[PDB]
Amino acid sequence: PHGELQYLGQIQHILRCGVRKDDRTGTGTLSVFGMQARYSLRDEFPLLTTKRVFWKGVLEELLWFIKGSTNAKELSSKGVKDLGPVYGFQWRHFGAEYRDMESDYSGQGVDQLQRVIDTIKTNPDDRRIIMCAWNPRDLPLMALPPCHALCQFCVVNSELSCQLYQRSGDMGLGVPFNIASYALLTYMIAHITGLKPGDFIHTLGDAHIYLNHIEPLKIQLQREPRPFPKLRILRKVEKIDDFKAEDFQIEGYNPHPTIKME
Amino acid sequence: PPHGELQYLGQIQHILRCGVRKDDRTGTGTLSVFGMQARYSLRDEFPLLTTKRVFWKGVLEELLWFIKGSTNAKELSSDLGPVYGFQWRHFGAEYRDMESDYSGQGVDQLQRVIDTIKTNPDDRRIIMCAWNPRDLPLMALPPCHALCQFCVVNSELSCQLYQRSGDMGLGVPFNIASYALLTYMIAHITGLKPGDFIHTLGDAHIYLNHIEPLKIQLQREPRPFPKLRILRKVEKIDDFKAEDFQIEGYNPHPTIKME
Ligand SMILES: [Cl-]
Ligand SMILES: [Cl-]
Ligand SMILES: [Cl-]
Repeated sequence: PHGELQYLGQIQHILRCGVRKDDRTGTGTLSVFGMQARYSLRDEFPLLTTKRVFWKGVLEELLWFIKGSTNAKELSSKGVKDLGPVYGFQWRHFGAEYRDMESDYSGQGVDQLQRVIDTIKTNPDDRRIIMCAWNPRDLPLMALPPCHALCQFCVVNSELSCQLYQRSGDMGLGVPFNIASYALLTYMIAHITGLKPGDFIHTLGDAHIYLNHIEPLKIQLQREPRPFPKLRILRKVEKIDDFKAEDFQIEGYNPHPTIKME
Repeated sequence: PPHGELQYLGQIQHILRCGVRKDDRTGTGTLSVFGMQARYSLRDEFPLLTTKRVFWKGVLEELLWFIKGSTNAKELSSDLGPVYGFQWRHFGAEYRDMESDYSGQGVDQLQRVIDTIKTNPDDRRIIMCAWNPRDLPLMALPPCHALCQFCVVNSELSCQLYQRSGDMGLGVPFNIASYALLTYMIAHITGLKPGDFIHTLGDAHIYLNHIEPLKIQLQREPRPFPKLRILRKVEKIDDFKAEDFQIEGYNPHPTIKME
């Protein structure tokens, strides 16, 4: 049974049973609380096929996260179209006093990403191989604000798995993109630690669909998934920071047409 | 609808069939899988498991002890350092002695969850976290052991517990009851009806010496879940006492000893 069927099943469930609800913008959503799906990474890559997912943006934004940048210019000029302490800065300089987008951060804060990599290497049985990220807007809001998302990695025999917990997920636009991003991150980490990719498990608290996305998703629901493509890494790479876009090749990606979602 | 306990029994079976033999922090083996989730309705029933007798008195008593923020082993019987309770009520405050005065120190995560449900029922950040105390001196900014996310839908309150690892034999049935209980308490305080308790795990493991007891537990048919009654209108989370709670129609199979 095709992994994408979980995603399509979840969309349908929210359309049928979702509760109408308002969020921080004046846009309506349908909402359900608590979801989980498991995508195999073993000889395949969960880049969704019921619509064309913008792979180049996934790869480029992730590399941008990884180099710890807080500058929109470094991502725009790659063709994906000062951001403050965004996810990337938190991954590489967790808990450091944020200055400018070109200040010197070398070895300040906790490098959560290198720490995940080091722990996989020093204790593959460790149940604490965890990275967290905060929505930057929460940071001045209150003392000790809760994280927006966390990733827990797990080594089982020679396979590396990842579970992403997000306190809320945009099922229409954000989720397919994130399935791809964190599956890619798992491939990168597995590669660097000499492990094979296992599963990506995606878990949500608030799983919502925007009202203006209902019609496109209803049509997406009538399309049959095609076998997932493969991700090939073209070069032995030894450090997370050494990966570049050209090291990656998606092979056999055969998707249905792009669906625009506002 | 199918019985909620069948999720737990299915998960036990799955770990026995497909789980990987591993080793945890101690010299005891486990069978283990990564990533699990179950959803237990709290609507006119309470998910206290029936395929074995769960020690309800200990669930209730330990939870009240967590809630009053105590770090004293004696107060529960019948100094642990900054255990789960202290973190719930005094998050981030420098822990010292157990008889020390912790008033207005740290963040009261529990009261904050209660206040947020009251000030913004749509908020997606109604979250509290707890750390294994042993991790605290191990490294800088260690990750949490567990998190609870609460969610108001119309007038129902739901809770999702994420634990980075769970003992499926001993710890899970007990935690299902504790966090379902906590949701009932918070729902009561905030004028809401309990909704769902969602239990999500990273490492879900069974200790090797529990395999035989669980295999036997797997042969037992769940009986309908009991109800939980709260016996008086209670105003604040700190005012609940053991005698305010009454489990009704608990009809379980016999105690299974595990350890
Ligand atoms: Cl996309
Ligand atoms: Cl028990
Ligand atoms: Cl546990």
